[PDB]
Amino acid sequence: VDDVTGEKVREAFEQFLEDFSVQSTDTGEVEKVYRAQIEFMKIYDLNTIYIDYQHLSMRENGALAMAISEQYYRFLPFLQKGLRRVVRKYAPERVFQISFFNLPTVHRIRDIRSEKIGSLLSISGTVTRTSEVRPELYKASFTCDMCRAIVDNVEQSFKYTEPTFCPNPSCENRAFWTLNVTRSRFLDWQKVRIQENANEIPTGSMPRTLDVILRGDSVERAKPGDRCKFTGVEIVVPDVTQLGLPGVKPSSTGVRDLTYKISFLACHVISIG
Amino acid sequence: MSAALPSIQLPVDYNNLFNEITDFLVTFKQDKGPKYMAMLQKVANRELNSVIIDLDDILQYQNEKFLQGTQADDLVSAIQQNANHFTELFCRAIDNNMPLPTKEIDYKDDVLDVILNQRRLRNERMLSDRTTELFPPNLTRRYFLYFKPLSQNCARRYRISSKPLSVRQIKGDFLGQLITVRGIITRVSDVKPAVEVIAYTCDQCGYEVFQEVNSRTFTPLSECTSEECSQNQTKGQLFMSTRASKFSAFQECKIQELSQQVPVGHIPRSLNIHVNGTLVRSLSPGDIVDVTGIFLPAPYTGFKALKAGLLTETYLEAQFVRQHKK
Amino acid sequence: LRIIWGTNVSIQECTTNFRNFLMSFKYKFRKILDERDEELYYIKQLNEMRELGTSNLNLDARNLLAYKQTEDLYHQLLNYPQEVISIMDQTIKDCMVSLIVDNNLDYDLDEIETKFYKVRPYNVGSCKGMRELNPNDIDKLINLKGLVLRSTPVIPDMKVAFFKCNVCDHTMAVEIDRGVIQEPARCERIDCNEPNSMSLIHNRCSFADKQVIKLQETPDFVPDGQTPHSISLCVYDELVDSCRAGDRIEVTGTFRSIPIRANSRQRVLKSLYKTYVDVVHVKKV
Repeated sequence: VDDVTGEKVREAFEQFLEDFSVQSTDTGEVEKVYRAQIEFMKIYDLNTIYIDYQHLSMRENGALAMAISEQYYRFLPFLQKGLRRVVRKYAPERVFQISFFNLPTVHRIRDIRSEKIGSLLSISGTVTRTSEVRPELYKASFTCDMCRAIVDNVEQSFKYTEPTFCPNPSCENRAFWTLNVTRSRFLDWQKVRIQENANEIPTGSMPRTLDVILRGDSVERAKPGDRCKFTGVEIVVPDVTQLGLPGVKPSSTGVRDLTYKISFLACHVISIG
Repeated sequence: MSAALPSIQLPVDYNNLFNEITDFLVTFKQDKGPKYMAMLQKVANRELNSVIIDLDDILQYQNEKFLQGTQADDLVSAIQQNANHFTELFCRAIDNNMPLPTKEIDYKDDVLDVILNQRRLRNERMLSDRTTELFPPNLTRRYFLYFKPLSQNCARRYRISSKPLSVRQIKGDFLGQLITVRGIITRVSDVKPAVEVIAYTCDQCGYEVFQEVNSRTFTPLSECTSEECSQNQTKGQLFMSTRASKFSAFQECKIQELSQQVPVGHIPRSLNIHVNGTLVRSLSPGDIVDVTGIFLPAPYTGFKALKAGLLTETYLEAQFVRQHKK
Repeated sequence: LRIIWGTNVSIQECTTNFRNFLMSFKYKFRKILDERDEELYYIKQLNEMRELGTSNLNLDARNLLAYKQTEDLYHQLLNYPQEVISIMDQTIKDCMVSLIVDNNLDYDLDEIETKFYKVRPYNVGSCKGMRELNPNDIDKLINLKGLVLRSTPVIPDMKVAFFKCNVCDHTMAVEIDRGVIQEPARCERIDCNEPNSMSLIHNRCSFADKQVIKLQETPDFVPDGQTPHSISLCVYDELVDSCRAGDRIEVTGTFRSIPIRANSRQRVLKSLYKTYVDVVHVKKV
C-alpha cells in the first residue's frame, strides 16, 4: 500500500537526479548538474545537497511535488534510501540530509494552522534568543542482561527509549533507556525563538512567536536579529508543562494525559534581509 | 463488632423520634388547611423550591401535648445537639406525604422535567420485561430545607440558639450545633456549579450507575459492573454526561469581627462560610449581618503532611440570614 | 416514531419544514414593525454562497418567532443547542442538492456538495452576563457582552488518531469520537500472534485548531461589590484570529462545565466544576 507508492516516489526521485533538469547549454548547467553536485561533495564531504523546488516541478509538471508538498514527513525514509542507492553506484562513516529551497510562497506566523502538519512551507521572521549547540542521540546501542550489546535498530524516535523485541538474554523486555556511547551517532542542533517581523503587523498587541529546531549542518547560521526564510516541516511535540487553561485533553486508557503544541523544523536556512 | 469499634449505649434514642416528625407534618391544626399542606403543594405545583421550616412551631406543638395528653420526648433540644441528622431525615418524612401529580406535566417551567419522566418511566420499563435497583432518594428532591432560630419571647416563658455570639467566643465544643454570629462579610466569591449526584452512561448496556458526593474529594468509577455486560469478556466503557445529573449553586465568604466585640489586645479573626442552595447571591460585602446555620468541621484532605489535627478548617454552613439597614 | 432517547428531538422525515421555512418567508418578521424587501432574505444569500462555498451563515434567527409550525424547533433550539444544529447541517448540505436537480448542471458536475457547511445563528434574546447565570441552565444559547483581555496561541486537537506496531505490519488508524481515545490489543498481520505493544506515532494523524480567549464582561447595574469577571471561551477553526485585545464583542454560544484534577497525576477529581463558553458565532466589534 504505502510500501507500493513509497517506492514509486522513491524510484521517481532516484530517476530524477540521474537526469538533468537544466536546459540552457554552452553557458553553464550542462549534462546532469546533480551528478556534478555529488563529486564536489566527494572531495569535500560535508554530506548535504541543495536542490531546487522549481526544478523538481518543471519536469513532471508537478506530478511529484504535490505529494512532497503534502505528505512530506512520510517520505524522508524513502527519499534517503533512494539517494543512497544512487551514490553507491557512484561513490565508495556516512549520513545524508536533503535540503530544499526556491519555494514560490512565503507564509507568515498568523497563517499557521494544523491542516498542514507534515507538509512543507516557508516562513519569514525575526530571530531572538539563540541557544547553545548540543548533541542529540538519533541512533542507540542499548544492551541487555546478557553480554550481547547488539542494539543498532529500534527506538530512535523522540522518546529516549530502548527496544522491546530481539532479546539478547533469555528474558523478556527488561528495563530500557540505555545509551552506550561506544557506538552511537550523534548530530547537533540548537533552539531559537522566531518572532514576527515588525513592518507587517497591525497595531501593537504582542505578536505571536514560535520555537524552531535547526538540525544538521545549519547551525550558527542564524544571527541574533536578522530576517530569514526556512524549510517546510511543522512537527508537534509532546510536552508536560501546559497547565492552567484546560480543555478536553484525551487520556491514555500507566496513566498519562497528552498535551500538544506547535514546533517548527528546518533543514536549510537562508539569510535574506 | 467486639474488642475493636465497640458499642457505647446512649440515653438518646432515634427509633421513636421518626413518628413525632410525621405528626408535625400536614396532620397539623394550629395553622382552613394547615400551613404545611398548601406550602408543600405549592412547591409540588412547581411554584417554589425553598421550604423554610420554622423552629418556633416545634416549640408550640410540644406544649400542645406536653402536660396535656401523652408524654413525649423533647425535639428542639434534640436538634440543638445534633442539628445535621435532622436534615436528611426531616426530608425523608416529606416525600411520602406529598402529592406529586397535582401539577400539570406541561412544557418547560424548569429544565429536566421531560427527561426525568423519561428517567422515571424507563426505570419502570427496566422492571417490566424481566420475569431491582431504582434511583437514589437524595437525587429526586427538587426543594430544600432550612431552619430559623428563636429569640424574642418564647424562651422567657418557660426555661438559647439565637444569642449573637462574637467570632472569638466560638469554642471547640460547638462543633455540631446551631449557632448565630454577626460581623462584616468580606472576600466574597462568585457562584460556581457544584455537583451532588453524578450520572454515568455505559453506552452498551444502558444501565446508568451513580454514586454519592462528599466535599472537595470524589473518585470516578471503574468500568461497568452491571450484570448485562459483565460475567463475560465484553464490558462497556461508561462516560459521564452533564445533562443527566443534579447540580446546585455554591458560594464562599469570610466574616471578620464587628470591631466592637474586639478586645484591646488580640487581632480580629475570621470564619469561612459555605452557602449552599437557593440563597445564593443574597449577600454583599461590607455590611453588618446576622448569620445562622450549622457549624461542622471539614474532613481529611490528602498528602498527610499537616494532618492528624485533621486540618478541620472549621467552616460554617448557612441556613438563614437576617440583614441590617433594610 | 423512533425519537432520540435522551434528546427528545423528532427524527428525520419530520424536520423537513426547515426546507419549507427556507423557501417561504417574506413579511412575517415585519408583522411586528407594521411594514415601517418584498422577497425572502434567504433565497438571495443561497445563490451567492454556492459560488464561493465558504458557508458561514449569519442567520439573524428572529424568524422562528413568526412562522407557521416552527415554534417547536425554536423551543427545541435552546434546550438542545448542539444536536439540532448538527442535524440542520445535513439539510444545509441537502437543500443545495435541490437546485442542481432542478436547474442545469453547475460547477462542472460536482464538488461543492462534498464540502461541509456550518450554520452560526444568533440573537436568541438577551442574557445578563455571568452573575445572573443560574447553574441549572447548562446547555442554552447565551448572549454575552464584554471586552477582550489577553489571548492565547493556537492549540491542536486530536481529531483522527493513529497507531502502529513494533512489527512492520499494517498500520491502521482509529478515531476518537469521545473524550478519550482507545487502543486495541491485537492487530491484523497480528504481530507475534496478538502479543505486541501498540505504538502511537502522532505526526501523521490529522489535527484541528482551538484557541482559548479570556473574555472580561461588563457587570453593569452594580450592587457595589464589583469584580471584573473572567469568562473563558473555546473558539474553533473558522473564527480563530478574529478577536483582538481591547474590543467589546457580542458573542453567542453554548455553555459547558468540565471536571478538573487535584494532583494531575492521580485518579481523583475535584468536586467543584469550571465553566467556559463554547462559542458558535461572533458578531460585531
